[PDB]
Amino acid sequence: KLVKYQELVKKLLTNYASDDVSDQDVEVQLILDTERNHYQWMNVGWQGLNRIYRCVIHFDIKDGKIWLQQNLTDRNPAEELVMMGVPREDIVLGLQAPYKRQYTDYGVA
Amino acid sequence: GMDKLVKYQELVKKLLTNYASDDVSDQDVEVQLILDTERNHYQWMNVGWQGLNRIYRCVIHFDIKDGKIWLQQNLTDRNPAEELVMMGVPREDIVLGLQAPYKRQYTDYGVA
Ligand SMILES: [Cl-]
Ligand SMILES: [Cl-]
Ligand SMILES: [Cl-]
Ligand SMILES: [Cl-]
Repeated sequence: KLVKYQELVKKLLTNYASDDVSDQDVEVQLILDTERNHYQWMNVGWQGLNRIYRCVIHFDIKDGKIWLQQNLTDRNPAEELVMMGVPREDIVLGLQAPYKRQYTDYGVA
Repeated sequence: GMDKLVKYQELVKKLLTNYASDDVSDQDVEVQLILDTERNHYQWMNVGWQGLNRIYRCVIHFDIKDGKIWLQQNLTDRNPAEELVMMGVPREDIVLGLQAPYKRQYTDYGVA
């Protein structure tokens, strides 16, 4: 499932990054590391004297599962992946405390 | 050109790998080396849990944009910009992205 899950995570993150309307002073970054399987959508820049430096969504792929590590949106990218064909057991909520995961409807490592 | 881009890619990856191999984090915290050589984004992050406390932080981040190395984040008490210089990177080809735009032309380094 590695190639399949790489393609799905890349597609979702690309959708979000391509739809991000941050102004000219904030760079929208898409970060795809296919060797260590770390995938991110970032905002990096400035609004006046305020530093904007934030990962909006982060997914890893580790041992056959997709790990959601960060979600700053009001949306549910884990369910979006499900809606796109990833079974819930193959999603790990990394951004949730480990002890909770076996009681969630998603997977464990 | 291309020799200069690859030079800078290698130097950034070597420094970050250097930085990350000195990590002191717990076994419950991963050290992530996030290296995108197609889009030229390079990070060292710590990702995990300390008890019920979420660890999610980028210790250093470099981009390479139009052939210049941008330092975007540095939570260490090291000076990665100076290290790159000591490694052969011209000052003028380093941009302090972590400094406000208006200041960059007045730093020791460079601008876009
Ligand atoms: Cl900027
Ligand atoms: Cl890694
Ligand atoms: Cl951070
Ligand atoms: Cl600049």
